[PDB]
Formats: sequence, structure tokens, C-alpha cells
Amino acid sequence: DAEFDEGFKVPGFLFKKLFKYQQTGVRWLWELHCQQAGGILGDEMGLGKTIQIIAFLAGLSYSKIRRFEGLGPTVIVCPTTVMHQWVKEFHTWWPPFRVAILHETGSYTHKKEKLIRDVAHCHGILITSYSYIRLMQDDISRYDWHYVILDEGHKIRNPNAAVTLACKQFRTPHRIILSGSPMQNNLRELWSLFDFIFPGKLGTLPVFMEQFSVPITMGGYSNASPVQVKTAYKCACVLRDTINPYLLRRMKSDVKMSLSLPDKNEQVLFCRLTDEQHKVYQNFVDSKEVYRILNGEMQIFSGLIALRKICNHPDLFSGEEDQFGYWKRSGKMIVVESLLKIWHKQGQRVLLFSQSRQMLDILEVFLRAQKYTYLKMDGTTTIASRQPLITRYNEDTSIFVFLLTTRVGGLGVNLTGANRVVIYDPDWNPSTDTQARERAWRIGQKKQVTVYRLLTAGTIEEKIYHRQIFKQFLTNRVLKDPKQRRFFKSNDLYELFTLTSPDASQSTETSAIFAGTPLASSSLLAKMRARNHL
Amino acid sequence: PVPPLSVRPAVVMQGSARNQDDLTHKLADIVKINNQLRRNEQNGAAAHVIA
DNA sequence: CGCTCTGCTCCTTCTCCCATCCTCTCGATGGCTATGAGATCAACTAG
DNA sequence: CTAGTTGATCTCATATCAGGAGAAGGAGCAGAGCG
Repeated sequence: DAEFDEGFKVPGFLFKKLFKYQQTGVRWLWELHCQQAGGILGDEMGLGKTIQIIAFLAGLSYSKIRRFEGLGPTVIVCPTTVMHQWVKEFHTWWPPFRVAILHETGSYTHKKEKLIRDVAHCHGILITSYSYIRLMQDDISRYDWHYVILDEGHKIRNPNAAVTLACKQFRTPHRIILSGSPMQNNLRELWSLFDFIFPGKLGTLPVFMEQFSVPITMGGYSNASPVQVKTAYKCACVLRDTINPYLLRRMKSDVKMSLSLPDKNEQVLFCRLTDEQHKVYQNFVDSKEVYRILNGEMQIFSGLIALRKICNHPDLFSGEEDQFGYWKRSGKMIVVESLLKIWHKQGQRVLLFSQSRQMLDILEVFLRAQKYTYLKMDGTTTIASRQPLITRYNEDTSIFVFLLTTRVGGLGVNLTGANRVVIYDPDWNPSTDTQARERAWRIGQKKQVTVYRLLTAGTIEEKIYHRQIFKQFLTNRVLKDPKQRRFFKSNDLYELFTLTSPDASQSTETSAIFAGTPLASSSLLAKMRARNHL
Repeated sequence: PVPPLSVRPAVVMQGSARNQDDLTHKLADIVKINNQLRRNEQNGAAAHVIA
């Protein structure tokens, strides 16, 4: 059996099964357990983070380290769609853990409070949903939990949500987060996650923002004064080394040689607005509503929703060959016509993504107007019948296009039989579109998958994509390397109520922006003066 | 203390438009700024903004 | 021999009040953000 | 009793001039003790 420095006898017949990065992760988790601190397994999806957690907890139970003779009661807060998976994983790796699910489905068939009491009384392994943490936040937190594992802990990304407060009402030193991305939009989410795992390490959120978030974003613009970018680099370095020993994040660059990965290509099509759609958009951006938005007298949010609706299709905003949702009145639907026809002639299989469920229904009606066989899964479908549809799409070839919104289903529902994917409209979060493209291109994908993002040039959608890239750049700067070539302008990025459609004489805004493509008190002093000159 | 509905009755006009009392409009402002202050203290806000 | 403690005066805010009851016309007042997904639960609808 | 389906219900995201009269505070200050 493998043995660590202080003595943590992870069993040989489990430890041998792990991969090198998995064993490194178990080492890191147990270093945290010795320091009595929490962490974030920020390894991206597909590497396997549940295996690391069960291996580490099993070693902690067999090693009988101690308070508690070995491992005590632990709570795992995960989305419903994976709860049963978790128990099966335990039951196949380490059987003697009395694992139990808290759910209406469940297995207890009695009062749930009795389940919490009984499981804690046996030092069991208890799995919940985030909603049960929120609802029983006073009840579930009375039985001296030894570990808290927030699987997909990006549910805590908001420092305001009641789930965040209910999850931060736990008392143990041991807080582990299993999230594919600690931050998705901005540094609010990084702060919230670190406030969970380690209450004191990063400062109070005001302090954190005023020190890190504002300088970094101010240095994320290409029109920033040199002092601003240098301060942003320094502050990013400080945040990086502050979070270094508590965020274990591994990419698919170092671990790529261990597992295969088919090549992925991606294009961003810029779909010109149709003349009627262009007229409607120009009338809205000239109407008094956007003027009141610019005055601040009305919520800008409704104008955003309206312009997104216009760029999707005029029939959304406005409300034979003239029925609801005719595909000839929006240029993005023209390109979807061309791509769907060509891909059907190629015999491939398509994922059709869109943030709007109404335009998802419009796309359904369009597909019915054509003769493409298809299958739909969205939020309106019952969850108990979600797994069949996916399976029926993945097993046969007699279904051509599968319809999604970016945010339906559990994280990473296995849509492997698809070959091509089209994202009909961009979202504000880079992570939801990254998840959309990732869902088709996962482990065990047989053929080269390509993603086509559909944009309308010079419109709100182009600015949504620009914001998405900007947030992705911020996340990358924080998480992998601070030095980064600056792409954007502060005013152009934030002003998003104009219409400059290209005439093909001049290039599009995106291509114009992307036009180029003990210490001995002297090392200590050298590092201090180095950081200070920046 | 927010008073009951009797102290600030919502009188219905000739049609269906329910007009609210001055107290109700003021309480709406108070709840708006109270929630706004609650989030600004809970999430990122400058000291002068909270002030 | 300079400090403190009055307490007098002059000004300054500041805040309160301005009869009772009755009739009639006439103008203004109207408040709407969106959308979607996850989850729980409680009720039917079969078994 | 047991699932399965279906509504309600709730949580969480992403957008940037023709007054007056009195009361209270305050300030300048004269002067008296007095250490």
C-alpha cells in the first residue's frame, strides 16, 4: 500500500487503479486534510474527479486517521442528475461505506430527518441536492459533518443566492468543490467559491473586488494606460499565487498524452440581417425606448431581450408562406437552411442549440416545414423521460438533428452520436456556450466534431460574443497565465445599442479587433522589489 | 412598521386600474432601496455607494 | 496673572399656526421589466 | 400501496413682494472669582 509522509495508508488495490494525475490529486486532498483546509478540484470535465474523492475518502477511512476514529459523517451536495451515479461509484470502489441518498425517490421510506439522524449516527456517506441544503439548512446542519463536498460547486458562484448561504452554514474545516470551472463570468464567482472552501483566505468581497476585479478588468482593455495594464498584471500574479495551494486545476494539455482526443475545429459565421429584420432592428434602436434606456429612466434589460429577439427572428419581437416563424425572414435561419441541407446531404448528425426556447420552438416548426427527422429535449420535457431520448438519438442514425437549449439536462448529457453542432445564438456566459460545444465533443467521440456559432454582424449578438470572449479572456488570465495580449476597447465593448451592419467593403468588427491573427533575505528582497517595480 | 391595507387602501378607478396610496408608493421606494442596499452590502459595492 | 465659569444680550434658525359649514365645475390620474432551467411537492391517473 | 405524469411554486441566471410669534442654540463678551 502506498504511504504518505505522516502516514495515510491509501490501499494498494485502489491506489493502483488511479492514474498519475489522480494520485497527485489524492495527495493534494490529503495535504489539505492535514492543514485542515478546503480546496477546489478545478480539473476540467472528463478527467475524473469523483474517482479521486472516493479514493481519498476510502483511504482516510481505512487509514483510521484521527476526534473521529477514521472518516466521520460526510455530506455530498451534487445536482440531482448525478446523485445515483455517486452511490454506484462508492459501491463499486469502496463497498463498506454505508452510502445513502436523501431524496423523494430515495430508499428510506420514512421521515427524512430520521434518515439524517441515522446516517450521522453511523458515520455514513450522505448525498443531497442543493435544494435540500437550502430547505433543511437549519436541520441538516446539526449533526457535526466531517466533510462537505459540493460537486459542481459552481452552483455557489453567486455570493447572494440562498444556496450559497445554506452551503456556507456548514462548520467543518473540510470543504471540497468539484467544478469544471471555478469562475464563469467574473471574479464574483471566484470569491464566492473561495469564501466557501476557506472562509478567511481571500478577504471580504468588497476588499477583494477593489483590489483584484476592477484593476484586472481595467487592464483587460487595449486602450488602457501602461500603468493600468502593469498593475493588472501584478494583481493577477498576487491572486494567482494566493490561490495556488488551494485550487488544483489541470487542463487537457498535460494529460492529453494519456487519453485520446479527436481534433475539433470551430468557426464563427457572421450572418447578415435580412432587410426586414434590419429595418425592425433600426426602428428599435431609433425608437424612444432605447433613448429612455440611455437616459436610465427604463431598465436596459428589456431592450437587451428585445434586440436579442430581433436578431433571432423578427416574429419573436413583432409577433401561405407567411405563418409564424418563417425561416426566410432572418439571415441566421437562412444559414441554418444551408447548413442543414448540406449536412443532411453529407449524412452527418446535428446538434441545434439556442438559448431561447421560443426560438427553439420556431426552429422545430421550421424543421417540420422541412422533411428532416428530429428529436427535441428542453426544459418542458419531464426529467424522468430525458434519458430515453438521448439514448434513442445516440444509438441509431434514423434521427438527424437534436434540438437543445444550452442549459437543459444535467451537465454533459452524453450526446455522442452527433457529428456537427451549431449554436444558433450566443449567450452572455462563456461557460454555457463552452458547455454546448463540449457536450458533443467529449470522451469517446468517434468522429471530428465542428462547432459553428451563428452571429449577426454589427448587432447585439456580436457584442454578446465579444463579451463572451472578454469574460473567457479574464478567466484565462486569472487561471493559466497573466501575460496576455490585450483585445478590446472599453467604450466599444460596453456600448451595445447600435447597428453598423457590414457592407462587405470593410471587415467585420471581430476581425478588425482580431486583426493581427529559510529565505536568506535577498531572494525575499529581490522578489519584493521585482513585484513592486511592475 | 408597514401599515395594513386599511391605512393605505388601493382604490379601484372607473375601470380596472387599481390606484395605490401615497403610503404604498413610498413603501415601494423604501423596499426598493432596502433590497438594493441589502444586495450592495452582500455583494461588491464601494463604501461611498453604500453610503 | 491667566484661566474658568458663568450669565447677559444680539442674532439666527426653526417650527408652529393661520373661522365654520355648504355647492358646483374642471384637469390629471392610467405602470408594463423578459425568459428559461432545476427542484420540490401535491395532486390526479393509471397500475 | 407505487410509479408516472402534470401543474403550481420557488430559486437562480445573464444583461448597466404685504407673516408673525415664540422657543432653542449659539456666539461675543463683561466680569467675577480664584488658584
